[PDB]
Amino acid sequence: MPYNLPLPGGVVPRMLITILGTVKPNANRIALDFQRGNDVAFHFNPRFNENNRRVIVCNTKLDNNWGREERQSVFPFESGKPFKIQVLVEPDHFKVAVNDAHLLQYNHRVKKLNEISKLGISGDIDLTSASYTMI
Ligand SMILES: CC(=O)N[C@H]1[C@@H](O[C@H](C)[C@H](N)C(=O)O)O[C@H](CO)[C@H](O)[C@@H]1O[C@@H]1O[C@H](CO)[C@H](O)[C@H](O)[C@H]1O
Repeated sequence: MPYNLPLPGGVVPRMLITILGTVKPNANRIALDFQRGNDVAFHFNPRFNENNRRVIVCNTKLDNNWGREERQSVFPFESGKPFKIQVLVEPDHFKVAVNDAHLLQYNHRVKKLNEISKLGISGDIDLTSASYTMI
């Protein structure tokens, strides 16, 4: 998949990003990439088949190098099924919920949240909407 949600002003606490769509049939991967220039502040990557195991891989890329992965086995996504991803920005971490249920937390590694200018949305999904607001 290919699509970029511009975040004018960058990421900031109290910001809530909502992603609505439907996972494609025979899906293999999904990915949300919060970017800061060439760096990837927060990579959210559900993998549907890694050695016959489903897993959500989260990481950060700094100076073209991926860091220590943070893996989550709770996997709420289903091929062909609609989904909702919510990312709430906190001063210390990104809080992710899927289908209204808390899923995981990713501590900030990239500290200048204001430089996080956009969110790339890709993978095997049919995007309905990608938006944000404060709460
Ligand atoms: C293709 C692939 O999924 N590679 C993953 C694998 O990389 C090892 C070192 C090797 N290149 C291989 O698999 O043949 O394992 C590493 C973790 O040890 C990683 O999952 C590789 O996938 C990459 O993961 C990062 C996030 O950590 C990004 O999602 C990259 O897009 C992805 O290729």
